[PDB]
Amino acid sequence: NKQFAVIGLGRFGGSIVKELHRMGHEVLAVDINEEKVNAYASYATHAVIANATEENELLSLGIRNFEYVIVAIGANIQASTLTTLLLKELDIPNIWVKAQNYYHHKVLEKIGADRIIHPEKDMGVKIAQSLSDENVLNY
Amino acid sequence: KQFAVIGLGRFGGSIVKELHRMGHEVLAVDINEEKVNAYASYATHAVIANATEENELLSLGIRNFEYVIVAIGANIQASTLTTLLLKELDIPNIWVKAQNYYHHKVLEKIGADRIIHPEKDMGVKIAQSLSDENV
Amino acid sequence: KQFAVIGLGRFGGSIVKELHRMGHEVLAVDINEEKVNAYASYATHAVIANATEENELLSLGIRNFEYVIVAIGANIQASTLTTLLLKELDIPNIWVKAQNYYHHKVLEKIGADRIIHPEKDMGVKIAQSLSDENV
Amino acid sequence: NKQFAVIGLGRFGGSIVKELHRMGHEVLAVDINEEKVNAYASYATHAVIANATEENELLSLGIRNFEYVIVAIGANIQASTLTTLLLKELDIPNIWVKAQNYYHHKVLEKIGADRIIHPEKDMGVKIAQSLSDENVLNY
Amino acid sequence: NKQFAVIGLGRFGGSIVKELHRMGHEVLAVDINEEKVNAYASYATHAVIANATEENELLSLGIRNFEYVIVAIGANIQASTLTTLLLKELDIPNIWVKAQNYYHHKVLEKIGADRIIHPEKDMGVKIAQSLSDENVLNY
Amino acid sequence: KQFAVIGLGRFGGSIVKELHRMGHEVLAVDINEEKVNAYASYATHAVIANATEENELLSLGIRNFEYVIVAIGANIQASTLTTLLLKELDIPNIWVKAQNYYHHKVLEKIGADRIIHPEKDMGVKIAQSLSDENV
Amino acid sequence: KQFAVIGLGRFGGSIVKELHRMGHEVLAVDINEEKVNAYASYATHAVIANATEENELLSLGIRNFEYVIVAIGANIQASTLTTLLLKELDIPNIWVKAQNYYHHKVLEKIGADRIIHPEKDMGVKIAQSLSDENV
Amino acid sequence: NKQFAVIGLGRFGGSIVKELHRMGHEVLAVDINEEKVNAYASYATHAVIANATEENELLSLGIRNFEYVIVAIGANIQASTLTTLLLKELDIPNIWVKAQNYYHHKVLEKIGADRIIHPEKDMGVKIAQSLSDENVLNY
Ligand SMILES: Nc1ncnc2c1ncn2[C@@H]1O[C@H](COP(=O)(O)OP(=O)(O)O)[C@@H](O)[C@H]1O
Ligand SMILES: Nc1ncnc2c1ncn2[C@@H]1O[C@H](COP(=O)(O)OP(=O)(O)O)[C@@H](O)[C@H]1O
Ligand SMILES: Nc1ncnc2c1ncn2[C@@H]1O[C@H](COP(=O)(O)OP(=O)(O)O)[C@@H](O)[C@H]1O
Ligand SMILES: Nc1ncnc2c1ncn2[C@@H]1O[C@H](COP(=O)(O)OP(=O)(O)O)[C@@H](O)[C@H]1O
Ligand SMILES: Nc1ncnc2c1ncn2[C@@H]1O[C@H](COP(=O)(O)OP(=O)(O)O)[C@@H](O)[C@H]1O
Ligand SMILES: Nc1ncnc2c1ncn2[C@@H]1O[C@H](COP(=O)(O)OP(=O)(O)O)[C@@H](O)[C@H]1O
Ligand SMILES: Nc1ncnc2c1ncn2[C@@H]1O[C@H](COP(=O)(O)OP(=O)(O)O)[C@@H](O)[C@H]1O
Ligand SMILES: Nc1ncnc2c1ncn2[C@@H]1O[C@H](COP(=O)(O)OP(=O)(O)O)[C@@H](O)[C@H]1O
Repeated sequence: NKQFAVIGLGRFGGSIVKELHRMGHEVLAVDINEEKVNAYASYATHAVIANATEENELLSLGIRNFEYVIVAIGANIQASTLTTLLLKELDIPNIWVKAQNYYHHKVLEKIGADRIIHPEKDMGVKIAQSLSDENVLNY
Repeated sequence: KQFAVIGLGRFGGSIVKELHRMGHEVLAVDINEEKVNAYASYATHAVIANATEENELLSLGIRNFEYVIVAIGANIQASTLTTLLLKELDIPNIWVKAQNYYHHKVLEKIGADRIIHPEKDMGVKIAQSLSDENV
Repeated sequence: KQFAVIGLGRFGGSIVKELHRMGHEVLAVDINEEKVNAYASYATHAVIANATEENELLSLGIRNFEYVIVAIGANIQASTLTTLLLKELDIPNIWVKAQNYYHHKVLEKIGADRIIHPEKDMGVKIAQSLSDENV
Repeated sequence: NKQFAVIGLGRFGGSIVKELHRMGHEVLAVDINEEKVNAYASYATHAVIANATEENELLSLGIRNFEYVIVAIGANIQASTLTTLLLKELDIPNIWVKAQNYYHHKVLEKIGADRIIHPEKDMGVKIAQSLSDENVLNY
Repeated sequence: NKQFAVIGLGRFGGSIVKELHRMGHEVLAVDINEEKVNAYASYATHAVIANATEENELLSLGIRNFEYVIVAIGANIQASTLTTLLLKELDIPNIWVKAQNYYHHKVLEKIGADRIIHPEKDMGVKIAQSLSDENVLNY
Repeated sequence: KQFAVIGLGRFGGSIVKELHRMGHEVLAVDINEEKVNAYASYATHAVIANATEENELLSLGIRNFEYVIVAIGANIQASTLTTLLLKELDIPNIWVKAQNYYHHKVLEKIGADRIIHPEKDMGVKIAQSLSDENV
Repeated sequence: KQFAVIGLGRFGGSIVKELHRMGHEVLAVDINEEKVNAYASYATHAVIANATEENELLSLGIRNFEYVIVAIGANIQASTLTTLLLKELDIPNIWVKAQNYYHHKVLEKIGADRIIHPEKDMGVKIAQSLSDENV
Repeated sequence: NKQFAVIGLGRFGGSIVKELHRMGHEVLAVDINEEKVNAYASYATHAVIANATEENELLSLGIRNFEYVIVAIGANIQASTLTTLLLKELDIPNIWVKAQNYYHHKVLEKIGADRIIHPEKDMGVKIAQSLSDENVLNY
């Protein structure tokens, strides 16, 4: 109960919502855009329309009660940092954030983010790893 | 054995740097010299080249590699043309980063052996990373 | 015998109108209803459809046509994906308007039987039209 | 001698220059951009860098001495109409102009253009014709 | 009856409508924008909302029946030239047009405009004249 | 007798050229050298100067003119400041081109003896020009 | 005694809120209703009005105030016209926020008793605030 | 010696540099733009051209040795927050920052800024105070 919450349902965020659901996990999916919230209705325990930067909507959401909260806001560094800021204020156990660039990463580190994700770069490392496995582990 | 990465953006450059760290040799290539220089220290050989040019593909020796990764980004046309050419050279394993849905669809019909979607794929990784929290 | 034009822009719509004037039957198709209506009076059948969707391609019956013209413009990805699909249906003659050089290059390797370049092609027409001045 | 002149060396204009050259015809190729003029050096009797809207450069060019002058200016209705305007003033026997749209066509008709070309539409008719030939002429 | 018609009710056009009305003249005021048409309701015999570039609306307007028609379209060279083009087709006795610049002037001359107005420059001459009068006519 | 035009745009330059044609002497001034040169042949003296600078106004000798025309355009602030300064120098006749309604309103309270509105004013001219058709 | 603030931006609204906190009565005014509402709870009376309109200035009763602050921002013309009008009403103290140098220059010649430059002025405050560190 | 440093020489920053100088205080003035640095040459002990967001240039500057450092970067929230971030890393005793808006303020609070300045609002309070003084203190 109330273990995972994902804010920002783009390619990255919506993808963790789907995988979680597939794995049988309950998940809180949120976005400011309603068309996005309706797109993940069949995958989330609860899919709410909310502005993550709004300190009150965060309360109506009950976000203070989640062990992990993922901020997957995309090309909006401000909404992303602001949200992570409020989350850190609600003392959320684990806040993971998708970073847009170096600058964003630098502020997130000090803003409270426990883990920063750089999709492009990070996948680059995992692809390198798969390549190595193909030969090293020989297969 | 052989590894070749075409397109040294955040995705492509990252795989070159990782392969290097993991003690692997890698051919790094990009049409932009500035990109090639940024990864020269990580690749066995870093070469400036337009991957859509067959002649540049041959002077490159790309046909001799076991795995070639197409990491072209925004230039979707170059990406699909490049993988079309690599397919003609019968490269054993051609992996391509997909820009979008239509792109993925052409790539699968074009001969891409593996199609990568950084955002989506990383998303699944994070979900699985999230579960392991109680493993 | 059968003629099918996908993409009713200036180029595509024009060919539909001409075929009609020349007493030929033609299937007109476009993803945009507004475009489909604009040529409804010129085609035997004008249908709204996304040419990249295999199911819409089948409910359309496109596989039964002798000549299919892909006149998608700016959406280069839809254009190449659409011709890739038509090729799977073994359409006898698939003619495609090329947006640019890379586009032409993928199209030729993809199975386009004829590649049209309005600007260039019309340019040759005008030159030949210019000479005839003294013929 | 001095039969054809092409102003505007884009896909359309450069293409008539090439075809003319292939057919053994002498041609005057002009453009305001030097990189364009250098690209058609091996196809034109003479390739000059000039602003077709400049009334003087038109004289230095000797354009008044050509039977046919093609205005192949692209996405610049103003430069296109202006040029055709000056050409009509020099009393050029035949002025052909590539039109961008309906509006452009309407002004060109009254401005002096003897023939208006709409590449996209016009090629559409010729493609229809080729299709008909495939079946009608049976081949 | 049906002597003057003004198309384009901006500062320039609306001003001739007002002056005409003050002088006791009947005037046809037209504009595509309704807020403009409503602003000159108390000054024009008839104030209609119409697109001057639309060949049909020009007929519904009855513009073919006016001795003078003023095209006072502003920063829209295309709508301005297009309108003057249609007007010249309806064989209007006198078509006066406000020109935006040199290019516009050049096309209007050939498009049919009987008189071209350049507010800024033209007023400049009249101001020079007033200055001269102050001293020469001594007053 | 003395005439001075500040701001050589279409409006201001035009009055300088007309005064010249009418055999009158005129001081032409503008902050932009390019504008000053364009009218150098029409003015007795064409000087580059920022009309808002009192010192440049004095080295100019503007205070000795009977009529000074402020034809600054878009820079409404410079326009009103310039006329404020000319008023301090008690110039007998200061005529100013108004950019808009608020501008006209400040100018009248500031000391502008005549406020010109090219668009509106020309509009009245045309209406009167229209009537004379049957005079 | 009487205080009137025209223009409820960050600067103007702030002074209204402070005066309120300090137990002072204040007339808040702005052409934008949304701005007027935002400060309705802080002013004795918050009124929507265009400060450039003499009639709205009279129905407002502005002429009865000892201090009137013009805090119009970007609309420099409204700002100078408004202070020009207040000067006609002989308001004892008219303080105006200056947008820039030319603005300050017109304002001083127009009758502004005090000209405020938030950025500059606050800058001096901080410097003096910095020194006091060792006082 | 090395007491005050001001980064960003706009209206706000340049103004504290001037006042400090007038009061006989030594001050370090810095900006990325050279024309700005040259404008405050006669007011600062030292006026250097540097990118405050560059971690190295901050070292060449010797900023680690100042009791107070003012970040007066204007309409560039990113450069402003980034700089304050590096400054907080160098453990500067007092970092004051000009905030552009609420969002900026919120990040600065957590980023390390010891004092946040909102020129417009803050001056508003001081103006209110001057008004009160006029009457209350009666003068
Ligand atoms: N303040 C916010 N609160 C909640 N969700 C937001 C907020 N701002 C943006 N979002 C959502 O986060 C997502 C942005 O991630 P993004 O990568 O841009 O989507 P995509 O990958 O499809 O382009 C969008 O679905 C957007 O609606
Ligand atoms: N035809 C081509 N041949 C070789 N490299 C190319 C070609 N087209 C694009 N590239 C390279 O592929 C890379 C794509 O990464 P990209 O996503 O566009 O930049 P980024 O990852 O920083 O956002 C670029 O560095 C680009 O120079
Ligand atoms: N996937 C698709 N399936 C069917 N039609 C499409 C598809 N994508 C684009 N089109 C249509 O192809 C036409 C291309 O003509 P276009 O050049 O883009 O407009 P225009 O010729 O006026 O400049 C458009 O009318 C567009 O709606
Ligand atoms: N005033 C001018 N005089 C001469 N040439 C011009 C003028 N204006 C534009 N051109 C040229 O006409 C051509 C425009 O045709 P265009 O279709 O835009 O080129 P492309 O097909 O490659 O996009 C360009 O080569 C341009 O430099
Ligand atoms: N096609 C058109 N048909 C009729 N009126 C038009 C057309 N296009 C523009 N107008 C009108 O002509 C006027 C433009 O003159 P303008 O100078 O731009 O107004 P203003 O002086 O207030 O800026 C506007 O009132 C506009 O609505
Ligand atoms: N402070 C000033 N002192 C002197 N001249 C000025 C000042 N400010 C602007 N000007 C000049 O006044 C002229 C105004 O004419 P303008 O309307 O702005 O250009 P245009 O008439 O071509 O549209 C410009 O040439 C400008 O350089
Ligand atoms: N003519 C006017 N009469 C009364 N109030 C006005 C007038 N013009 C502008 N204002 C008001 O003055 C205020 C100026 O503050 P401003 O700086 O423009 O916004 P902000 O302080 O948020 O940046 C605005 O709220 C505006 O509505
Ligand atoms: N990264 C940076 N490092 C140092 N100085 C900077 C940096 N970014 C901006 N600045 C400077 O800070 C100042 C911005 O303050 P600003 O308010 O915009 O100036 P102004 O008040 O004249 O508009 C400018 O002088 C700018 O050059």
